[PDB]
Formats: sequence, C-alpha cells, structure tokens
Amino acid sequence: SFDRPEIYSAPVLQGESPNDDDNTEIIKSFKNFILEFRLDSQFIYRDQLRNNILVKNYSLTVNMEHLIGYNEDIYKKLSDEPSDIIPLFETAITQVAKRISILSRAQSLPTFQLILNSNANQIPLRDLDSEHVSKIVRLSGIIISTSVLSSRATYLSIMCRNCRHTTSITINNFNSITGNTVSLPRSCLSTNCGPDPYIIIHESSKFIDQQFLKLQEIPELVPVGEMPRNLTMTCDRYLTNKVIPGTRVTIVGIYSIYNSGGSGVAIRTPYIKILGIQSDVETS
Amino acid sequence: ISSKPLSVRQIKGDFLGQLITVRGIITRVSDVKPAVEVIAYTCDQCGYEVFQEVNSRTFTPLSECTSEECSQNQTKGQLFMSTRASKFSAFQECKIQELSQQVPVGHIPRSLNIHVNGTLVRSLSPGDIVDVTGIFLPAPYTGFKALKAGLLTETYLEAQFVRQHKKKFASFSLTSDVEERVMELITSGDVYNRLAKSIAPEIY
Amino acid sequence: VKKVDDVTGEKVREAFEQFLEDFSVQSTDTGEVEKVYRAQIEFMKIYDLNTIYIDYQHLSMRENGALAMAISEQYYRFLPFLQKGLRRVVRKYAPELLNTSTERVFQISFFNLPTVHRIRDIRSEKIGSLLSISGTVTRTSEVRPELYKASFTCDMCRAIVDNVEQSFKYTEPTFCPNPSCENRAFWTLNVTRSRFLDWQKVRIQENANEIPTGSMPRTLDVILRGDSVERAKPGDRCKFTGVEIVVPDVTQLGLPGVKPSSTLDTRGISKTTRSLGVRDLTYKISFLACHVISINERDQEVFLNSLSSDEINELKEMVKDEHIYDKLVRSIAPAVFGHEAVKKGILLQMLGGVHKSTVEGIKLRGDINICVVGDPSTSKSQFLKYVVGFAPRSVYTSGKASSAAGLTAAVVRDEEGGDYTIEAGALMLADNGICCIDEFDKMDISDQVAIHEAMEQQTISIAKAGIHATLNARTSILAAANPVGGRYNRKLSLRGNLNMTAPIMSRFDLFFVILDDCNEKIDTELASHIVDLHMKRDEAIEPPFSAEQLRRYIKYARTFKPILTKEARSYLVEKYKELRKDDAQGFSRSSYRITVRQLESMIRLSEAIARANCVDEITPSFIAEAYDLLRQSIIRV
Amino acid sequence: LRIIWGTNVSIQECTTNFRNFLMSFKYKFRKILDEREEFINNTTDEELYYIKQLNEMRELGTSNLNLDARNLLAYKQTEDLYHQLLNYPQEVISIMDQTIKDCMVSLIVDNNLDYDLDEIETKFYKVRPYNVGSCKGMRELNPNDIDKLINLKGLVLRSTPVIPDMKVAFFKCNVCDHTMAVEIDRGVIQEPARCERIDCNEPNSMSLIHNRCSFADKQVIKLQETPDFVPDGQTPHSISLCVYDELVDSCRAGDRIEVTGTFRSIPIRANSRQRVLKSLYKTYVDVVHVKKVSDKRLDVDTSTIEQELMQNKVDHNEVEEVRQITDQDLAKIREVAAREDLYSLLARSIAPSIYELEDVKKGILLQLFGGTNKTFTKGGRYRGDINILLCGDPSTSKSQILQYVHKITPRGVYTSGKGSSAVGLTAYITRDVDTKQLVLESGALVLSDGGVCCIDEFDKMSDSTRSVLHEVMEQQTISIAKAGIITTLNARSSILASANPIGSRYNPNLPVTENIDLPPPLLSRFDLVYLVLDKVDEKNDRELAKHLTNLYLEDKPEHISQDDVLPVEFLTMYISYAKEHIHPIITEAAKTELVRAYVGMRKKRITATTRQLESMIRLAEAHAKMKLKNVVELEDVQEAVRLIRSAIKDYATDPKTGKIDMNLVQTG
Amino acid sequence: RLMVDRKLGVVKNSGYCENCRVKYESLEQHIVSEKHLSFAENDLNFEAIDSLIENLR
Ligand SMILES: Nc1ncnc2c1ncn2[C@@H]1O[C@H](COP(=O)(O)OP(=O)(O)OP(O)(O)=S)[C@@H](O)[C@H]1O
Ligand SMILES: Nc1ncnc2c1ncn2[C@@H]1O[C@H](COP(=O)(O)OP(=O)(O)OP(O)(O)=S)[C@@H](O)[C@H]1O
Ligand SMILES: Nc1ncnc2c1ncn2[C@@H]1O[C@H](COP(=O)(O)OP(=O)(O)OP(O)(O)=S)[C@@H](O)[C@H]1O
Ligand SMILES: [Mg+2]
Ligand SMILES: [Mg+2]
Ligand SMILES: [Zn+2]
Ligand SMILES: [Zn+2]
Ligand SMILES: [Zn+2]
Ligand SMILES: [Zn+2]
Ligand SMILES: [Zn+2]
Repeated sequence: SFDRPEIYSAPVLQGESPNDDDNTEIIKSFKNFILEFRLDSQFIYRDQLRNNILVKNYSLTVNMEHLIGYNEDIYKKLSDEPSDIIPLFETAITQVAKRISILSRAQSLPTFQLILNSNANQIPLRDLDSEHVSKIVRLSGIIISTSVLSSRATYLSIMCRNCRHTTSITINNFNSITGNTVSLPRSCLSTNCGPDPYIIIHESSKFIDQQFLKLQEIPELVPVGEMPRNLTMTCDRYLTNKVIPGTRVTIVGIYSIYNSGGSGVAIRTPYIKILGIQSDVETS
Repeated sequence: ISSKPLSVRQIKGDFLGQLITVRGIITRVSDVKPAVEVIAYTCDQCGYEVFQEVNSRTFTPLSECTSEECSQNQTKGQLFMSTRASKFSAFQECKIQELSQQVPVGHIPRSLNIHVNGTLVRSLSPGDIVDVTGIFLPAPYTGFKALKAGLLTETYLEAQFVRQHKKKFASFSLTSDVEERVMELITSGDVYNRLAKSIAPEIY
Repeated sequence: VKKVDDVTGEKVREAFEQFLEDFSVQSTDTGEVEKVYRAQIEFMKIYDLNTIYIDYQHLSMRENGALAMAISEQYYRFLPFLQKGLRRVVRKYAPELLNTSTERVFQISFFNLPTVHRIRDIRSEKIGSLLSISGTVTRTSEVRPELYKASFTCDMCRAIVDNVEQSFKYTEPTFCPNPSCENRAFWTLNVTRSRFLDWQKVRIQENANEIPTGSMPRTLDVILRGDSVERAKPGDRCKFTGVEIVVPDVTQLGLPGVKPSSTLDTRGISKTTRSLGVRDLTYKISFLACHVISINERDQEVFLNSLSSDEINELKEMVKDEHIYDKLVRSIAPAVFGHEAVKKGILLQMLGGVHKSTVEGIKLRGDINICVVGDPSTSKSQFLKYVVGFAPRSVYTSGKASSAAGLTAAVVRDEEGGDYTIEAGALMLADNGICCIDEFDKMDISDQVAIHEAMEQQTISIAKAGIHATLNARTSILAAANPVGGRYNRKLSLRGNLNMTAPIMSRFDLFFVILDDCNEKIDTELASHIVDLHMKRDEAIEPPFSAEQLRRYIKYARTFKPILTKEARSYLVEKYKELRKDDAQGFSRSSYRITVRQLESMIRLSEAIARANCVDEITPSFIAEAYDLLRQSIIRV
Repeated sequence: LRIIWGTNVSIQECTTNFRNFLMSFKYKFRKILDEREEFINNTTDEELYYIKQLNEMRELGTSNLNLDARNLLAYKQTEDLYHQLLNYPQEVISIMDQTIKDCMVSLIVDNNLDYDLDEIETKFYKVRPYNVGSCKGMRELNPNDIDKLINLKGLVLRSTPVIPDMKVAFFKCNVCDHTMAVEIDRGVIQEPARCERIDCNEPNSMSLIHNRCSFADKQVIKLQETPDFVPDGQTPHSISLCVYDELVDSCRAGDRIEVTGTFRSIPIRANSRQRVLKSLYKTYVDVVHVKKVSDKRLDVDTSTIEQELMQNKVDHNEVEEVRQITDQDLAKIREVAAREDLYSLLARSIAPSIYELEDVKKGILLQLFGGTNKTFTKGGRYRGDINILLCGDPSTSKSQILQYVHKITPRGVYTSGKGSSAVGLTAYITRDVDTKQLVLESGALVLSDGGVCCIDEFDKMSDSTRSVLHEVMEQQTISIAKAGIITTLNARSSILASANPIGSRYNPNLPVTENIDLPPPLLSRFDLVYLVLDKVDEKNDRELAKHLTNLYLEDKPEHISQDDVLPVEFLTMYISYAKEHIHPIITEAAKTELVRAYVGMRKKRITATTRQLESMIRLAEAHAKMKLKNVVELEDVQEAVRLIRSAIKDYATDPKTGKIDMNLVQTG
Repeated sequence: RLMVDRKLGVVKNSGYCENCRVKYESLEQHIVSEKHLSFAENDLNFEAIDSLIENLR
C-alpha cells in the first residue's frame, strides 16, 4: 500500500557537444532571437510579448524576414520543416513568456501561439505543385467562406471506465489538421479493462477555437472557361474570426495534406494550416 | 500509547500505521545489506543525473534518459547506473517472537517482522529480549494468489528505537548514573557476599 | 551488393592450397619425394572418406610459419577458407570426391600440436583458436543430428530456400528468393529437406595427475562432429584437438560482477513524438573437437597384422622362451617382494578365461575374481596399486569412498529442470578390465549387495527416474580386505575372519591370505628391499620384462580361445575329487570349504594358464598348476 | 583544478603526489612510521625502494607493481593519497597505473638507458595495493563502504571455472558481410541497429558472432571469513571474490589468503525472463591483490604446486607463492644451522609457551620438516608426510600443540573427531546459491593437501569415519567413486591426531594397546605414537607452575622464558628453506643401520610392522633435512630410532607385557 | 569527462627538480628535503664537474 516512486534529474556535467539540429539548441536559438533581436534599437519582439501578456493575448507575431536577418540556417529549418520547428518556437515563446509574466506580476498561461507573417514573394494558388507539400507557402486570394468556430481539446482529463485511473492528455501542437492525430488511449495505461476505456471529464478539460476558411484565387485572374480554384484552410486560437468572407488576404501557411478529387488512386486533398493572415484595406 | 509494550497477537490491524512498542525476543537477524532507495544514473548525452526512487521489493531500471534535455530532444541518451551516487540504506530484517509470559494458554507463539534501517542496524541479535518501538506499516501481499480475498497486506515494524531488557556486558559505559550506583553498592560494603547471596535469594 | 571479401582469408586459403598441393616428404630410405596430402586425397577418394588428416608439424614449415600462426590463432575465422581451399584442390585433383556418392561435407582434422593444454589452462584469450587439450572421458552423448544446411519455406512465398548455412545456431535467412515477397522474419524449417551432421557431446574431467592441491576436478563439454563421433568412450584418457568456443550459459545469473548485456542502438532511428531488444551476453567455454585420439582385437591375426615388426621380433622371442610363465610371474608387481602366489593370481586375472554361454543362456563367465586378505602392512594395497596403471581399463577405488551409485552406474541431473542421464560407474569404467576395490570390508552392506548384483549376472539394472537401462559390467574384481579386529585369526575360519557377506564371498575364485611372521632372514631381506627401493628409484627394480612388453604380451595372449583335451577333462574330475577328499577330512579344518564353484574356478584358472603359455590347447599340466594354485590358497585352521 | 565529480581526487595533484612518492621513498620512512627507528640499517633502508622495484620490473619484463598502502602513510605528501586510494580505488588506481607508466618512461629517458621504449609504451602497467587498513571484518561493512578498498582474510573453499567476460563484441552483416567491433562500456554493448556501410542500410542485418568476439578471464572464488574480531553469537561467513584476467586460478581451495579488493554491490535480477532487479543489492569483492605468504606461517609445499608455479609463470600473474629469502637471511639460516644445539633450539622454538615436552616438540618439528618426496621415473610416488598421534593423560597440552601446528602450517583443517564425517573429510556435492547448480567442494583431508590436518579427539570419532584416513595416511590419496565424482584426489597431508586412553586416564595396569584402543591397521599408519603421561613429580609441578603463572605477570605476555628461542618469523623461514632446497639421500651406512634397527624391533604388546621401517627412513630424512644435510648418515637413523622408542616410552615398558613402569617415567 | 571545479570538494617558487626527479611547490623546502640533501652530500654525483674545478686551477 505504497505511493508512486518519483523520477527526477539534475545537471552535473557537460554532456556531448551541443549539436545545432538538437531540439534544445533550436529552442535556445529561438529564445535568443526573441530576447535579443533589435529593430531600430528596439527589442520589438520582447516588448510585443510583454504587451501581449498584459492584454492576455497568448501569442507572438513574428516577421520571418527578421528571422532571416538573425539566423539563416534555422530559418531554412522553419521554412522547410514547419511542422517540426514551429512547436519549438512556441516552446521558446512559452518559456520567455513565463519568465516575463512572473517577473512583471510583482509591479497558469498556456502554450503560446506563433503567428508568423511575411512580405516575401507569394505563390499563386494555381502554381502550387506537390513540391510545396509540408512546407511554408505564402499565397494570396479572397476568402469566400468562414465556418463556425469548433472546439478542439488542448488539454483533456480522462478517466478509465472499469477503474478510476485519472490521466491527462495535453494537445499543445498539431491543432491544425482535418483529422485528429492524437486520440484517447486504447488501453487503461494503468499497467484488463477493455478497448478505449477512457472517458473525458469535460468540466476539467480545456478547449480552443478552430475555423475553416475557404480561400479562392481572385476572379479577375481566372481562365475564361474554367472554374476558379479554391483551397481549404484551417486556423486556430488567435487566428480565428480575423477575416470575413470577401476579404482579400495574404495567407502564410503550411501546404499540407488530408485524406477524404473524386475517382483517383493514392490522391490526397491539399489544404493550408494558417500560420498568419494579412488582411489588406477592405470594406469598413 | 507508543511505549506500552504489546504482544505480537495484540498488534491487530487497528494499530497499522501507528508508532507502537512490541515486547518480544529476537529469533533471527539477517545480514546488513544495501537496500537501494533512490537509484542514480548518469547520462553521457546531456550530462544529467537521473534519480529513480525505489519503493517495493523489485524495480525496473531506466533505459532511456528522462531529463529535460533528452526528453525535449529526439536523440535520447542511454543512461548508466552510478552506484556511488545512488542512495542506499543499511537494511536488516529481524524476527521478533512472543515471550512465554505473553502467549495464551495452549497457543504457539507467533512472530513479527522488523525492518531495521539506517544507523539502527546491528542493534538486534537473536536471543535478545527487547522492547522494539517502530511504525507498524503494511506491505504488499506475498502469500498464495489463490488465497487472496481482497487487498490483503503483509505487515512489518519499521524499527525506530530498541530497548534492551538485559544490557550486554560489551556495551558498558561508566556514565555518571552508572558510577553513583556502583559507589552506593561498594560503600554498603561486603560486595562479594552481597552479590553471591543475591543470586536466587529464595534458594536458601 | 558488393560483398565484403576477407583479404587475409583469401590469402590463407591460397596458402593452404599450395600446402595441400606442393607439400613433399622425404621417405626413410624407401623412396623419393612423395606428396603426402595428394596421396591422402586419392586415398579418401578410393575409400570414400570424409575426413582429411592434416599434420600441424607439416603445416608449421610452410609459409615460414605464417600459415601456421593464422590457422592456429584464428581457426574459427579461417576455417571456411580452409574448407574452400580443400574443396578447390579436390575439384582439380580427384574431382569425383565432391559428391556424396548433394555435396560432400569435408572435415579437416588437425593433430600433432606442439603443446597439450590442461582443462585448467583453458583461458578466454584462446576463444576461436586451434589448440589441444587432454582429459578423462566420463560421459558421452548418443550421436545426434545437428542442423548444418537448413531449408526454409516462407509463409508469403511458398518457395524453398536451401543451403542456409547454420554456422553455430539456428539462423533463419534474411532475403527471399523471389523479389516480390520482401519478407525477412517469417520462415519455417522443413526437416526432411534440410541437412544434418553427427554431433556427440563428450564430458571430460581433469586427469588425476593434473588436479592441483586441494582443488576439485574440472569438467568440460567437448563437441565431436562428423567422423570423430563415438571415438571416445567413458573411462579413456583422450586428447582432443579443435576450437575453444563459447556457448550461452544462462546459469551465470546471480553471479557477482557486471554481467555483459547488449542493447539496440537508438540513434539514427527517426522517432516521432518499447523497442528494448536487450539480451544477456553470458557465455561458458566449450570445446569443438575435430580430432580425437586415446592416450575388436578378439581376432588374433588382425591384432598381429597392425603391429610393428620389432615388437613381433620380441613377442615371438618371449613365446619361444621356456620359463615364460615364471618370468611373467616375476615381472608382476616388481616393487612387492616375495608374494609369488598373489602375483600368479594377478597375472591369471589379467589374462582371464573364456566366456561360455549354454544353450538356454546360463552364460558362464570367465573372469577371475580375487580377494587378498591378511595381517596389516603385507603389501595388499601395493598389488592393487600395481594393477591400476598397468592393466588397461582398470579402475581403483576404496571401500569407504565408494557408493552403490559410484561403482555401478548412477542416474544424475546436471541442471535442475533438465532431464536425467546415466554417468558410468567404477564397474563400467573398468569394463573388460579390473576393478581394484581396496578395503572391501569397510564398504557398506548395501554397496556390497549392489556389487553382488554385478558379480552374479555381469550386468547392472537401473530403473530409477524413468531410465530403465540394463548396463553390462564385464569386470574382474580384485579386492583387498582386512579381517575383523584388524588382525587375522589363525584359529578361525576365513568366513569368521571376514565380515564380507557370503553371496559376495562365493564369486571370489581365489582367496590369498598373507600373514607376516618374525622370521629373521625374511625380515632382513624385506627391509633391504624397502630401503633399496627408497635409496634407488628404478635401479632397485629389476623385472625380467618391462611394463611395455609385458602389456604387449598380455594383449597378445588375451586373443586366444584355450581348449582342454580329452585327458584334461578326466584329470579335472580327479583333481576336483582330490579337493573334495581333502576338505571335510576331520582334522584339516579348511578356511573355506569346497563345492562346484571351486571346480569352475579351476577350469577358468587353467584357461588363464593356457593363455599365459600362449597355446590354444590346455595341457593337463596346466590343470595341475591351476589345482596347486587353488589348493595352496586354502589355509588350514 | 578540475577534481572528479563525486570524489576528492584531482588527476594532476594525485599524479604529482604519487610520482614524488615513487621517486623519493625509502623504507626508513615506514620504519620511522612504525616506531621502529632502531631497526633502521643504512644499507637497504636508505635506497629509493620503488625506484629499485621499477628497475627490477623493467629488467624482468613484468607489469604489476605491488604497492604497500601503508607506505603512503610514511610519506608526508601522500598522507592524503592514502585516504583517496582507500575511498576511491578506481580513479586512484587508474591514476597510479598511468603514473607508473610515466615513471618508467622517465627512468629510461632521463638516465639515457639502452632499453627500447616501444614495448614499454604499449605495455599496460598495474598497481596492486594490499596493506590497506585491516579492520571491520566483512559483515561490519555498511552500504557507505561500497566501492571502497577493503582487506579480507580467509580460506579459499571453491573456485568456478574460467568465465569469459566479453570486452569486444564482433558483429557481422547477414547481407554484405561487413563487420564492426563494438567496445563494452560499463557492462553494456551497443548492438548496431543498422549496417554502418553506406552501400546497404539493412536494419537488422547485423548478427553477433560469439566465437569471434574478444573475451577476458573472470573467476568467482568462495571465501570463508576469518576476521580478527568476531562479534558474539555470529557464525562463519562466506563471500564471493572476483578475480580478473591475471588473478584467475591463482587461488586454490584450502589456501589461507589475505585479499585486498574493492567492496562492490550489484543488483540481482529476480527472474531470467523479465529485466526486473531486486531492491536488495548483492555484495562481493573485486580482487586487486592476493597475498598467500604469511610471515608467521610455513611456505606452501612447492612439491605440490610445481605445475601451478609454472602455470603462474605463463599467466604472468606475479603472485608471490613463497616468501623471498635474501642473502643476509640465507647467511643467518646457515649460521643457525651450524649451531651445536640446533635440534634443541628448533624443538623449543616450536610452541615456546607450552611447557617442556622435548620429544613431543621434536616430533612436531620433524613432521613440519617432513621426509623426502621421491617420484619414480617409471611410475610411482613416495611422500615424506609424517603422521603423529598424541595419546595421553588428560590436560597434557596435546590440544595446544595441535592448535600451534594448525596456525603455523600453510594449509590444513582442524577437526574434532565426533564433528567430522567420512563425506565431510572428502569431496562432497553442495548447491551454489548464485548459479543454483550442483558443485563439488573439498573435504578436510583434501583442503589439507600439502599441509597438516589436525584431528582432536581421535578416539571419539567412529570406525567408519576413521576408514577414510587409511588411504590418506598410507597412499596420500583419496580414490573416490561416488555418484558424480570418480577420480583420485591428492591428499598429501600429514595427520596430527590427539587422543586420550579409554577411561580418560592411562591405566598402568592395562597394556599400551588396551589404553590407546586403535586397530592395528590404523596404529601402524602413525609414524610417531606419543604417550604423554601426567606423572606427579614435585619439581615438574614447581616448574610447570612457574611457566603457567609467568604468562599472567603481564597482561599480554612476551615469552622469552628460555635460554633462547627463535622467532616464528625466522623459524618458519628456516623450515620452508629446508623443505624447498634440501632433499636428503640415504647412504649405505644409513641403510645398514636402518635394517639393523628394524630387525631389532622385529623381535599383548604393540606390533612393529613394515611401515615402521618407512617411518624410520622418512624420520631420518626429516632429521637430515633439519641440519641442511643432503645425505643421511647413521646418526640421523639413530635419532629417528631413539625418537620412535621414546615416543611410546619403551624405556619404561616391559618387553613381555606392555605395562608402563610409573617409577621409570622420565618427565623431568 | 567527469572533471569539475575544486570549488566543489577538495612560496610562489614552484617547478621541477632534475636532481630529485620530484616536483616541488616551494624551493626553500625542497632544498632542505631528505632526498635533495642526500643527493648534495654525495660527491659521486658531482664527479665530472670535479674535474673542472681544478683542471682550470
Ligand atoms: N531416458 C533414458 N533412457 C535410457 N537410457 C538413457 C536415458 N537417458 C540417458 N540414457 C543413457 O545415457 C546415455 C547418454 O546419452 P544421452 O542421454 O542422449 O546424452 P546425455 O549425456 O544426456 O547428453 P545431452 O546433454 O542430453 S545431448 C544414453 O546412451 C543412455 O545409455
Ligand atoms: N612384501 C613386501 N614387499 C614390498 N613392500 C612391502 C612388503 N610388505 C610390506 N611392504 C611395505 O609395507 C607397507 C605396506 O603398506 P600396504 O601395501 O598399504 O599394506 P596393506 O597390507 O594394505 O596394509 P593394511 O591392510 O592397509 S593395514 C608399504 O610401505 C609397503 O611397501
Ligand atoms: N605442559 C603444559 N604446558 C603448557 N600449558 C599446559 C601444559 N599442561 C597443561 N597446560 C595448560 O592446562 C590446560 C590443559 O592443556 P590442554 O591443551 O587442554 O591439554 P590436552 O592434552 O589437550 O587435554 P585433553 O587430553 O584433551 S582433556 C591448557 O589450558 C594449558 O594452557
Ligand atoms: Mg592397505
Ligand atoms: Mg585437548
Ligand atoms: Zn482501467
Ligand atoms: Zn540524458
Ligand atoms: Zn518470402
Ligand atoms: Zn551490410
Ligand atoms: Zn632536488
């Protein structure tokens, strides 16, 4: 009738040489970029993060050209493997934000969202080949649909049915996907109870907003006899309810894939995980 | 309450979790072995020392590092035991038994397991008639599985203090009170005859 | 894929090829240059043998010793290359030997290594290297089939992949023959379509002269493979040449120290955010022998044919000798002084009679059993000491240091949870030899009954643990005993002097009672011999025949079937009558009385004497000599 | 700077201190340390000790330096290095090995010697600290003593065969036959999960080739603790020692050894199926040094370990089996052997604290010397082991004489007669708790091989237990044929038996054989039967009472209550030298005297068998070996005959009837 | 790899001495040490220089 043995660690020695690709080196370099970047003798990102913390806006807006001006290699990493590098940037923002918030409360916050925008060259919606898959693309267009906000679990408590084993599943990343990559466990995880024995305790879970937008190539630059081409986009948290249908926008996103465009073999439906929306001057 | 001597039979499950004193005779003492409490490992990748607490009879060693750096990274480090950095306890498992004056009529005395840890080891030897004060604690069941009806638990006594009824001649120290008593014996005179005649004084 | 080639392996193979082809030897004034190994190859071609015998002495000379180092030091590495070189040499010279008459498996059998190692000289530096050891065989396995070239069927592609070489352990293949399947882990072994070798596991103990002070004998498991199986039998001291290998040993769990372990490398593996693969690298040293030599003869002519001419010269001279019986007796136990009847009995026992089976199977036995009893310090154990160390397949044991399971076979178990086995007893390691039991009186009654079970039927039945085997123990028992009270009683019968039970006492053909007396001259002369035996070492021993030629003569004389002529039958009857008349006379008071067992003792003693004289006909003088030898054994009370 | 994490050890400072100690240590430092400044001789205690040792190791080609740990206490700079070595043996010993290599390189280069430096650089030099602090037994070590340099002392009972410990794992590709060779790291070998060749990257292509890996020697030795301090109520303990790569097979069963090694603890897996360890660790010792020579003990019989000695030369173990005799010590030995009263000096040097028993202590000395071992070129063996029985009146110091010969002999087991069994005295089958297997362990008569087995209460042990001693006392072997063990085991052990006559008093009415009450077959095997009688003589009482009461004048007595007695340190060395280097050869005059005397004795009463002639010879040889004589004259035979006659008290025994004339006893 | 600073756990003239083959932290204690005094008092070590002292004079 004893308790749960604990496991803990402490740094004693230098380990193996910090390698540049290590997630912890990448997080350190993002943290240094956030804390040390200067634009016109101003720590623009540090001040922006602090102000966002004060207004309870748990997100950071970053221009990727500023990242080019700081570290080109890890800009390459972000622009070529966004799905693996964006969570590291969000972790760096979360650490810096925790430090800033605790240091500023004397005269918890969730994982921060990286809303990255850019002014680089934009790929036309008709010029998206299969080489852009799982990569950061900038593409212009017009929003023709904005779905209702849907609730996505970012932290949910679960309990086994034929037990009372309490567990928590945290979703801080991979919130932008048509499917659900992380589901409830198929076993009790207390190691028989059965398949999928967990139920969600909804009064102790945390949820976030998601929205489906429908980008379309502007109808001015369309072939005379063909359908204008549209593209599904998914945004979450602070990128929701930012634009209305009919708004001409510049979308920075990850050109990704989901499985559902009719009769075909091994074909897939492309979409865009939105990392930032840049609305232009529109109807007031 | 914690010092009134109890027999092995008188220690029921109501006394479980309490600090209690058991009066008995020690019948078997094991060798002082190193029982691991917090096993330590070193990781050659991140340079961390990962400590895993041990609570039961057996434990499963860690294979991959669980420190901040390795958990955050994708190339985990394989971590090796560090015996010198691990936390060990001098462990003894003594067995106390009911005295003949405590066993009821027609009964066989029953024994109790005493778990001696730390600097308290080597304070109990077989044949010692002692008052052992310790925390009566439960242990996971170790009997036959088919005979388990519920959450049955074994019990032991995590020894905290030992009082010897008959102090050993080797552990004699000439403190002040020992000295005053010896002078009050000597000054009375006739030590040899007094001590001889005091051996079984009803024998004549 | 470009398979990696072992450059030094190819070089060693080429060096072995030239060694096999171009090696030459100079004959001893009987011919010119002869190529030994090409002749051996054509020999094994004609006689369809599978094993080629390579002399290490011959191999050392070639390549200024560079082939020698590599083969002896890295034998496990260069063995396939040696096999390839031998196969190529056979393919060019005598190309019809490469077929079974699928493929012939070839056994390269190195021997004549410069040094021989003990069991305790075995060290882990020499793993996978050629070397020679020596040891006394205790247990041999039944030859068993070992998977050599397995055939596998894939569950996806039901094709048949063959010639899957099983090096040392069960190994499934990695790639399917059909390109489409792309399977590696799922296979089935089909046993008929597989190939096998012969495997025997010998257990060898340390030799009695190699055990250190206070230590216990060490045991090793030798693996005989190919044509070397059944070449070693329990009791024989054999030297093995082969590879010192390692085999898994799970019993090393709980041993002190950091037992090695292996884990899969988890870097360069591309996780996405339990694959343990942990094994125990605990091994024990075993031996894989490619050559066994010991360090069925009943036919006379085959024995004389395979024997050196000079030894024929001396053997026929010994036969031509006139007092060959007396010289043989004087050559038995030269260290002992003056007990000549006991030496005669020992010589006849070491020669033996003939085994005769009746129509219904009474199976009369022709092994002389001798008991030596007497006063203290009369050389009784110095005759048992002499017999063990001279007589082939002779086993010495003591009364109090023996058990019924140590003399007869036992049912033992090496591993808990392992099956049971029969390890051979003293009465079986001395099969067709002599079991010298010293202090027979000290032995327990149950052990005596166990030995009785072997003296009656010359067989031992063990029905313990699910093993119901009937083992045969054809042994002669030379026993030494002390009378009750520690001193012989002249006024008491032989039975009253000995606590030995009557069922045992009956099967002893001869009872030699040795008594010491305070004779002036005899004591002066025994003492001179004891002190000269102490001053000198072997110059004080002057036997007419050395142990070598005496053993050769006995080996030759054991091949005869003596027959008694017609007058011998009647004189045997007359001598039995004379023994019966001598017994129960009224005043003789014989130590042990006479019956038809004495008559059978006389027949086999006469056969042994005929063997001693090396004649196939038992002259009546031989019956007279046997009668005298038997009669003088009985002591009047 | 830069000390090691978890230790006080700094590599630079420890290396500098150890190098300074090696270059500038003289044994006069330790002689000052041990408060023995008046033993300081300028000739050999003023030379750099370890410089000479390093030079000798360079010349001899050896690789192991035997460092006396207490020497580090003598030097001022290494007073802390002693504690660092004791507390952290691993790091400190590694630094010491490196420092030895640097020191030898410096010795070769700085003195500009001719010696090649290639084979020095590639040689691995090792340090063997032995004389660390001797205390705390083995059971008094706490978990805080894990990984510390401890010193045990005990008896070797058993040793497992050579276990291969993998150091390099040899893998091979099932596809392209490409091989890497992984190195072990703290007992873990990283099995490759992919072929490192860029041509093929098959995941599970690699397979371990067991017979092509690199292995090292490991051996587990079962030791019985014989601590200096034994707490009340505890029983003898058994521990497992681990010897590695040169110390394998250096210890045989029955050896009394002082072993210095690291006190280690390992977690033991509960089951062979799953990987789960037990929370209760198992303790053992990693052996770093073995000492088999005691300065108060006879050297091991070199005639029994010749194969072992020369196997030790091949193994380059450098284990000192026999003590070193210097030229000065040899000269002193010769000078003492040249004395006129050498026999009486050596006899009274045996057990100086036992009262005068000149013949008992003269027989004991001859047994310690032993006869001449004669091996036959054509096959045969004579052993000079002398068996002595001490039958006598109770309270005669028979047991104190067995206790001295047990303590002074190199090997041997002290038994009590009724506490012994026939199986117990020979090999038996036991069960190991580590391997859960059935193994063979030696008996008292086998563990005593090469030494003296002391058997107290020889009369109380039964007839069947006494049966096993016949073959030992005559052939010096045990021919065992039992289930699982059929072999001849060498048992070349002298037998020192003690007994009292029936009725616990030597009744003069009964003859000698009635009192002794032993079968002729066993009483013949004894080369010397002593009748120790407690006669009432007033001067005998006067002097035995002064002797006993003088031992109580001072709390710990220094016994010099004689004319002169040699120290046990000198006595053992003299006896060992005589045993090793002197092999007496019988001369013709000795032969004639031997035959004369044997015939004279060969003329109820105790019998005189042929074995008595063989006790004469060896006894004479023992005497000839005592005086360092390589030949036996008639004086040695006369002394042997006189000792045989006086042991049984023939001068007070009537030839017709075996009565002892109590008035004729010569107690003195 | 395991090295850490001495802040955890535990006379400017210092250097080697080719005479004694030992490193010293203090000149005034090396020259008064046992081995250095023994080396200095032994005239056999200073032999070839002894040729020069009186070869010039
Ligand atoms: N169950 C049994 N029944 C009869 N005889 C047996 C039995 N088991 C062993 N034996 C005898 O023991 C001999 C040894 O052969 P095996 O038992 O096959 O080998 P083994 O010595 O047990 O070796 P391994 O290790 O089992 S291959 C056999 O030839 C039989 O004489
Ligand atoms: N006739 C003899 N020839 C040679 N040696 C003899 C003779 N008689 C006695 N001896 C010696 O006397 C001793 C006899 O010892 P053993 O041969 O063991 O006698 P034993 O008859 O077996 O004695 P028991 O029965 O065991 S008391 C040895 O030293 C022999 O060498
Ligand atoms: N000659 C002696 N020299 C020295 N001490 C002696 C002597 N005789 C007796 N003692 C002492 O008195 C005791 C008797 O000696 P023990 O060794 O007990 O005699 P023992 O011959 O073994 O007695 P038994 O025969 O076994 S009852 C011991 O404690 C000795 O110290
Ligand atoms: Mg005998
Ligand atoms: Mg006694
Ligand atoms: Zn559950
Ligand atoms: Zn780590
Ligand atoms: Zn397939
Ligand atoms: Zn490969
Ligand atoms: Zn100096």
